[PDB]
Amino acid sequence: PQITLWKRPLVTIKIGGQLKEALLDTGADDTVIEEMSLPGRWKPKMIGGIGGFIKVRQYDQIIIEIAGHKAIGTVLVGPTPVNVIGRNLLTQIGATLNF
Amino acid sequence: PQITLWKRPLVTIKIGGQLKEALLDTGADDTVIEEMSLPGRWKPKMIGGIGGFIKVRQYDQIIIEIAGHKAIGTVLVGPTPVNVIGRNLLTQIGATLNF
Ligand SMILES: CC(C)(C)NC(=O)[C@@H]1C[C@@H]2CCCC[C@@H]2CN1C[C@@H](O)[C@H](Cc1ccccc1)NC(=O)[C@H](CC(N)=O)NC(=O)c1ccc2ccccc2n1
Repeated sequence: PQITLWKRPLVTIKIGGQLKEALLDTGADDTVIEEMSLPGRWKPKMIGGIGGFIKVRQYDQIIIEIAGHKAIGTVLVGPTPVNVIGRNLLTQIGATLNF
Repeated sequence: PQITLWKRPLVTIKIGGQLKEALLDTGADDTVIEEMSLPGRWKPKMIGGIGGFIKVRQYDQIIIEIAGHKAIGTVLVGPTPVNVIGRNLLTQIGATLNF
């Protein structure tokens, strides 16, 4: 598909057995998902952007379906107002920016 | 061009007659540039990112060249750690996300 950028590029994702809306975010190094009770071990991390840093839980090898495309990788869980799909997973679904 | 996402999608921009590096960011509503002297009238604004809200200077109708493509639009100047080109300008240069 082609997604224009007039509106936020939000898509449906499946993670941990749940459907969520998430932002396809070329400016994010990492994938950051709103607080949710994922099972398994995790590592503390701090991630930054405009306004400073937040504390998140780093989960490895998490399966996520993004707009119908399967991916597996690192997902950071913490208090974000928007679920962010970053480049670690955008590459797995073969996403490009075109102009 | 077609830009893949294994690396940050950094391009050269020209703003205020000056060359800078900036990130093409589909997740950003707005464009935020690091502190600089910029010709024009501005007004104070706040904007929020992953780590909270910051104060910025809002400059309207600023000419900016992005990877050789022209845009004229709003630029927010403030203590952003990375120059970010958001959807307000990505739409002007015809950028889309594809997968
Ligand atoms: C630019 C602005 C208009 C303020 N918009 C946003 O910031 C929106 C805010 C939304 C709601 C909060 C949750 C994030 C989303 C997406 N973001 C866009 C979004 O694309 C944002 C843009 C950005 C890039 C780099 C540095 C600063 C800001 N990316 C990020 O916040 C990601 C998050 C992460 N993966 O760790 N940050 C980075 O990838 C990143 C890269 C290099 C850096 C160097 C030093 C310090 C921090 C750095 N952070």
